[PDB]
Amino acid sequence: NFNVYKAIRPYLAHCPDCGEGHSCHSPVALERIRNEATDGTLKIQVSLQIGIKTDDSHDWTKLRYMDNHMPADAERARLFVRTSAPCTITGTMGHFILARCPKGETLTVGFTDGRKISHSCTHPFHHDPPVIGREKFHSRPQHGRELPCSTYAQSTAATAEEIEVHMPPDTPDRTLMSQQSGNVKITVNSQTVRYKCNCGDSNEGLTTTDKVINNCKVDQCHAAVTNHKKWQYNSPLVPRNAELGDRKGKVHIPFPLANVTCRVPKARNPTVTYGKNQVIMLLYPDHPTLLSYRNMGEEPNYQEEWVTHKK
Amino acid sequence: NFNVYKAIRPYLAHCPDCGEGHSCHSPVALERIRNEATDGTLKIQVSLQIGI
Amino acid sequence: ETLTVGFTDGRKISHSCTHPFHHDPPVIGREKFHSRPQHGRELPCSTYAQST
Amino acid sequence: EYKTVIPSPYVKCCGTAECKDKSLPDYSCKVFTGVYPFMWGGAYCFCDTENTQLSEAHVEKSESCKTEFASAYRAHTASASAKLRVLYQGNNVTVSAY
Amino acid sequence: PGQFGDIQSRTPESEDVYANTQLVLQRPSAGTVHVPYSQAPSGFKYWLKERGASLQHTAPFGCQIATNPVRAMNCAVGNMPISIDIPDAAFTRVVDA
Amino acid sequence: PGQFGDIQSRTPESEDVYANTQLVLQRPSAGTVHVPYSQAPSGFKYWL
Amino acid sequence: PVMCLLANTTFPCSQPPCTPCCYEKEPEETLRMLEDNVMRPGYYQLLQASLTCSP
Ligand SMILES: *[C@@H]1O[C@H](CO[C@@H]2O[C@@H](C)[C@@H](O)[C@@H](O)[C@@H]2O)[C@@H](O[C@@H]2O[C@H](CO)[C@@H](O[C@@H]3O[C@H](CO)[C@@H](O)[C@H](O)[C@@H]3O)[C@H](O)[C@H]2NC(C)=O)[C@H](O)[C@H]1NC(C)=O
Repeated sequence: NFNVYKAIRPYLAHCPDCGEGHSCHSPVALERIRNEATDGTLKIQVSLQIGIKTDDSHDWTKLRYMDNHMPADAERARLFVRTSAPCTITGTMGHFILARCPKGETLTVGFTDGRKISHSCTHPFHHDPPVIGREKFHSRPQHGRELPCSTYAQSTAATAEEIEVHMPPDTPDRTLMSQQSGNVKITVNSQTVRYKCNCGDSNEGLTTTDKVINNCKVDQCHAAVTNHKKWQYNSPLVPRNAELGDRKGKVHIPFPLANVTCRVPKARNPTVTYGKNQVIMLLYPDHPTLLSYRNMGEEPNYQEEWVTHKK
Repeated sequence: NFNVYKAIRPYLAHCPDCGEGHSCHSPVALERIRNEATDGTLKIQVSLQIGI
Repeated sequence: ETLTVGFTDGRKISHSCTHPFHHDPPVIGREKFHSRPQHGRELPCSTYAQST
Repeated sequence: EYKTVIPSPYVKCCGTAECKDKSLPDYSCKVFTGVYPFMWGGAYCFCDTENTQLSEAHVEKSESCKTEFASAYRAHTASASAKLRVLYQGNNVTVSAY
Repeated sequence: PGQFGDIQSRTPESEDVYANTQLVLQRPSAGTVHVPYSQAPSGFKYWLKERGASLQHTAPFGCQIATNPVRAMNCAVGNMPISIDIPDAAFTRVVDA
Repeated sequence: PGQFGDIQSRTPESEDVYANTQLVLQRPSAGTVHVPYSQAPSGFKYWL
Repeated sequence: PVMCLLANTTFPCSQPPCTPCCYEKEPEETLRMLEDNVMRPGYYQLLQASLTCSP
C-alpha cells in the first residue's frame, strides 16, 4: 500500500462564513466544489484530510485537521455536509468528499473537533442537478427506464487526476512571542521559527531554540513558524514563498468520473380517446413530465410543454 | 388482551433507494403510505414492528 | 413560514412550541444572495448586538 | 467544462513583485499593491503598506472532459443501409445489406 | 464567453486549448489572501441546460436518431429501387403449375 | 379513470363496487420481486 | 527506462539513490528531489519509490 498522505499536511484557510455570519480561518474550508456528475453527486475539496490519522495510517473512521501548528484527530462520524438539508456522504478520502445533496443555494461542511468544538464553513453554491431523461423526479423508482449518466466513482485509485502541492508559507503566530522586561522571548516549541523586529540585528531566520531579543518590545517584532517537512495543497487561499515555481509536487486524486447508468421513472399511461383527426389525452403526472409531439411529414411542427398536473 | 404479533415476524424487502443512490434489501421498507386524513397526518406501513 | 423553539427537559422530555411566522429577510443591496461572499462590497445593515 | 487554475498567490513583503507572460490558453497576471493579509495567527508579514500580491490564473480543460464533452462535427454524405424482409417462395428471409 | 465553444480543443487528448472566458483578476479583500476573479461561466454548462430538443424529437419524416455511430433511421422519405436476380431453376413452367 | 366516480358503490357499507382505474400490470425489473403497474390516480383525490 | 535527476546525477526513476524509506530518513531532501522531477514522465514512478515504506 502507498501512503502519499504521509508527506501532505492539513491546513487552515479563510472561510467567508463560519456559521455565525462572520468570516474566520477554519480547519475546514471549501477549496472547490465539483459537480460534473450528471447524477447530481458532488465532489467537494476541503482543507481536512479524511481517513488519515495524525499518525500516518489509513483509519477510515478518523479525520485529521489543523489545530494551530499541529494536526489533530477527530471522528469521521461527526463529519457532515449540508445544503438546504443534510447530505448523504457516499465516500471520503484525503481532501475529497463525495456527497448526494438536496437542492439548495448554499453548501456547508463541518465537523466536531477533538475538544467537542463545532467547526463549519459555508460557501454560496447553486445546486440544481440536471434532468436525466424527460421527467423531473425526486427519487429513484423501483420500476423504470435506464439512461446513461456520469457519476463519481468510489475507487480510491486515480486516473490522471492530480493536484499540485508545494512547500507551505511561514505561519505567523503572535502567541509565539512575548515581552520579558523589554526583551522579547521567542518560544520555539520544537518548530523552527523565523522572526524579525524594528530593533537592530533582529533578523533571526534560524531559531531552533527559545531565544530572547534584548532591548526590544513585542510590538516591534514579528515571528512565524517555518515548516519545510511536508507538502500542502496549492490552494488559492494560501500564499507561496517564491516569486515563481516554489515547487510542484503532484498528488493523485481519488474518485474519478465514470460512465454509469441511471434509473428513471416512466410516466403513467395516458387515458386516450379519439375524435376526427384528433387524439385526446388525459395525463396523470406524479412529477413534472415533458410532453412533446411532431408531425411525421415534411414539416414536423415540433411542440413541447412541461406538464405539472392533470391535463 | 393478547399479542397478535407473537405469531407475526418482521421481514426484509426490496427498497429502490437506501440513501446511497442505489437499491438494496432493507429491514425497513415502505409498503404503503396512507394520506386519507385531511389534517395531513400520514400512516406509513413498514416492514418493521414497533413496540414489539 | 413557521418558528419553533424547544429544549430537552431534565427528565429527557422534549418540549417545543410552534408559532406561525413569515420569515423572509429583506434584500440588502441589489442582489439576492443566500450567503455572504468571499469578495464583495459592504453596505449599511442593522443587527442585534450580542451585548447584554 | 473548463477549470480555472489559480496557483497559490505570491505575497512579496517589503517589496514589489512582477509577473511574466505565459502561453497558457487564457492567462492573466496582476500585481496588487498595498496588501496587508492576515493569517490565523496574525498578520502575514512585517511591513504594513509596503507589500505586493501577485495573482495569476489560467484556463484549462477539466478532468471531466474525458467523459463529459460535446463533439462538433462536419457532416457530409451518408452511407445507406437497410434490413429487408423478403417472402420468397413461401419462406421468410431477412437480409442485412447496404 | 458564456456560449458554446468558449473552450475548444481539436481532440479529447490534445493539450492545445483555445479559450475565451474573459477571466479578469480582481483585488483581494483587505486582510485576506484569496484571489477573486470575474469569469464567464462555462458555456458548456449553460448549453446543457439550454440544449432544447434533440433531432431525435424534432427531425422531419419521423426520423429516429442514434449515436455511436451517428445514425438517422427509418426516415419516410422518397423511395428505394430494388433489383432482383432470380435463377431459372426457381421458375416453374405453366404446364407444371 | 382519473375522474370523479372512477370507483363507485351504492352505500358506504356496500360490498358492490365498480371500478375503472386502468390497472395495467407491468413487467418487474430484473432481479426483483416487486409488482409494477400503471393505474390512474384516484379521481376522488383529484376532485378534492 | 525513464531517468530522474537528483544532484547533477541521474538514475532510473523507479530506482533512487535513496530507497530505504527515503522520506522518513530525509524528508526535506526527498521532497526536493521529487519537485525537480515534476516534468518527468517517470515522476509518479519516483513518487512511488520515495514515499513507499515497509518497516
Ligand atoms: C412471414 O413474416 C410475416 C411477418 O412477421 C415477421 O416474422 C415473424 C416470424 C415475426 O418475427 C414477426 O415479428 C415478423 O414481423 C408473417 O406475418 C405475421 O404473422 C404473425 C403470426 O405468426 C401475425 O401475428 C398475429 O396477429 C394477430 C392479429 O393481431 C394476432 O391475433 C395473433 O395472436 C398474432 O399476433 C402478424 O400480424 C403477421 N403480420 C403480417 C404483416 O401479416 C408471415 O406469416 C410469415 N410467413 C411465414 C411463412 O413465416
